[PDB]
Amino acid sequence: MYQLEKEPIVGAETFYVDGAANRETKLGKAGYVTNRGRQKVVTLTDTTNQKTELQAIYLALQDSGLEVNIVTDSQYALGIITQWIHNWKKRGWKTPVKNVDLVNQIIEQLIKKEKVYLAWVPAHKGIGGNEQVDKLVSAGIRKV
Ligand SMILES: N[C@@H](Cc1ccc(O)c(-c2c(O)c(O)c3c(c2O)C(=O)c2c(cc(O)c(C(=O)O)c2C(=O)O)C3=O)c1)C(=O)O
Ligand SMILES: [Mn+2]
Ligand SMILES: [Mn+2]
Ligand SMILES: [Zn+2]
Ligand SMILES: [Zn+2]
Repeated sequence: MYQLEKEPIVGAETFYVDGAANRETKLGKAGYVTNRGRQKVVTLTDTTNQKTELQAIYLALQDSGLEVNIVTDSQYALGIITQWIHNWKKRGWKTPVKNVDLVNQIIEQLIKKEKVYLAWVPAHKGIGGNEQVDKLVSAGIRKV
């Protein structure tokens, strides 16, 4: 009964989200930079790569208005969220055993929104949005 936008909401502020974790220490960071000049980065413990990407999306929804554009490089986070929206109650749908709690608070947050655009872009270089948030969350977590 909720449906993500097929194209970016024109006018809405865009959040370039990212996360990174290190597998030896389970330390990591999640955060965002936006096209209206606001950024946030938080440090986490006992986390994974997949967890930190979801965490980034969560702060995006946390800190944005009713219409938000979110660009992620995590096809996992996009898929697991999108699969939850689409299988909106099925007597034939088992729920994922991974990150169940995190994916559930995101859903809660996103049900509150009026319009969300969520899109995947591959990790890439340049001086664009995904590139700034990459190195912000990669700081002290991985070499890039
Ligand atoms: N582009 C710069 C920095 C750089 C270098 C080298 C790099 O590898 C990256 C780099 C990132 O900065 C990322 O943020 C991510 C990835 C990166 O590779 C992923 O690869 C990835 C990610 C999320 C996922 O969800 C999946 C998934 O869901 O399957 C995968 C995936 O690999 O499958 C993800 O977020 C970034 C350079 O060229 O040095
Ligand atoms: Mn990423
Ligand atoms: Mn990245
Ligand atoms: Zn509106
Ligand atoms: Zn870019």
